[PDB]
Amino acid sequence: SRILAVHASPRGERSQSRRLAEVFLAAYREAHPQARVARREVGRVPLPAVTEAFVAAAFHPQPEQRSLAMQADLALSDQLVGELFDSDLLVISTPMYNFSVPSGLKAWIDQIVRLGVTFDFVLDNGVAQFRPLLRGKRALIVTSRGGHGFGPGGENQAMNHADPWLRTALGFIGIDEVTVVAAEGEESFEDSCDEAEQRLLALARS
Amino acid sequence: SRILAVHASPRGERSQSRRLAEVFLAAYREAHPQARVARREVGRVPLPAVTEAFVAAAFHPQPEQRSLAMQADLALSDQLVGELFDSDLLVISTPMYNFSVPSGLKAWIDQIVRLGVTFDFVQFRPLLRGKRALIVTSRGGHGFGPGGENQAMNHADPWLRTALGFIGIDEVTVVAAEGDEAEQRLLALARS
Ligand SMILES: Cc1cc2nc3c(=O)[nH]c(=O)nc-3n(C[C@H](O)[C@H](O)[C@H](O)COP(=O)(O)O)c2cc1C
Ligand SMILES: Cc1cc2nc3c(=O)[nH]c(=O)nc-3n(C[C@H](O)[C@H](O)[C@H](O)COP(=O)(O)O)c2cc1C
Ligand SMILES: CN(C)c1ccc(/N=N/c2ccccc2C(=O)O)cc1
Ligand SMILES: CN(C)c1ccc(/N=N/c2ccccc2C(=O)O)cc1
Repeated sequence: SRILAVHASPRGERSQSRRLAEVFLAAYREAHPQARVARREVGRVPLPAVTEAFVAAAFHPQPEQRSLAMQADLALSDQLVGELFDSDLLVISTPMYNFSVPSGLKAWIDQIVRLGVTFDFVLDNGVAQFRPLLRGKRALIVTSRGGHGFGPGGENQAMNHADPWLRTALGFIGIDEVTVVAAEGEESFEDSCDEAEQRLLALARS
Repeated sequence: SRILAVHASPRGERSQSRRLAEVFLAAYREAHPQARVARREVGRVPLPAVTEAFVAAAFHPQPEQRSLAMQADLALSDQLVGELFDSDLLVISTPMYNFSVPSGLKAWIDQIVRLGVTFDFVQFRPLLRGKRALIVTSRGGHGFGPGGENQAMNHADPWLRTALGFIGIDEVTVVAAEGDEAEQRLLALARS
């Protein structure tokens, strides 16, 4: 299984979501030395937001008629989508920032949801029926939160617009086998982190 | 009232959410001739994402000791927060991008939720009071609103409610254009 690891925390050595994901990646590497791991940084590195030029190009009615300028507008996106297509397992590490994800990860999503590439649609009696184009891929979301109760059955579950939103977006392009490993209370914390780590080691084994 | 208008669409003239929000602002200006409007562009212009440097400064345990470099990391944030403090009514226009908001608006939120400034902790508590918000959003599809078929997929304006609520803005109205009803709804709102 070829892996694409997308890291979304701006923090490096101190990122818990990054560290936990790397725990999973190393463990996996251990069991599968031939396996390819690609890393895509969207936290410590800026990722362009969708511009009007991007929209005009990505939804151009006749795509092969895009100008060289237009293609250039889509070049990063093409690269980012290519990484996804080349992967069987997508691993996203992300903090919860203000009840969602860091803006860099939102930008990454916005680049890789592409008409005619990762999703499609068809016009049925006026309204669009959409169709995902990604097949045979899985996703693991490793997330870290400062507070508690954002998981299932949690007191604050309805406030969680981070990993549940990621599920929705990923599912839209065809990735609906998604596992979320969460550590809470990074400010019981060493416990939550230790549990996430054991969970990730088990997931890596299999 | 003093109004802060935050525009999140990357599109200019073609932006339906921008257009609708400006219909409201012009109408509101007519019912209140000495109103002041401040516009903050977060769609057509890049907003820096939160960096590790931002985190270290913003959550500094002794903020009065911040170095000049740290204050520089928070300079834009202070400006954005100031615009919010100086406003009575916040108007946010935004598209739904992949079941959330454009990344620029996420970045705006990440700049203006600030420890000791728009929220504090002892239990977190909001520090913004006396403000209202109007969210003008447009979507390509249908059924993302209340009682809607796809309401559970909507992490755009419902998420905005959560984040705004955290800092104290809990009087929020959403006007959505899916698929001239929105326009008329907004004209009526501007009259009150
Ligand atoms: C800008 C910012 C926003 C945050 N928002 C939340 C939040 O909404 N809910 C929460 O539980 N923790 C929040 N936190 C705390 C982080 O979720 C927590 O520190 C997390 O572990 C950061 O991920 P990282 O360790 O990979 O950098 C926030 C932290 C920052 C810097
Ligand atoms: C990158 C991108 C993502 C979009 N995602 C969604 C979506 O998830 N759901 C939806 O109903 N429409 C979606 N749309 C359609 C837009 O929501 C629609 O065109 C909207 O009116 C854009 O706002 P604006 O006119 O102010 O630019 C998307 C459009 C773009 C360009
Ligand atoms: C358990 N409840 C109700 C919570 C707990 C934590 C929370 N946000 N945390 C944060 C929010 C913004 C910035 C930094 C943090 C941070 O470092 O924690 C929101 C709601
Ligand atoms: C009927 N349901 C649930 C829907 C309707 C529309 C929809 N996404 N639209 C989009 C999604 C991503 C990118 C661009 C569009 C766009 O231009 O519309 C998703 C789900």
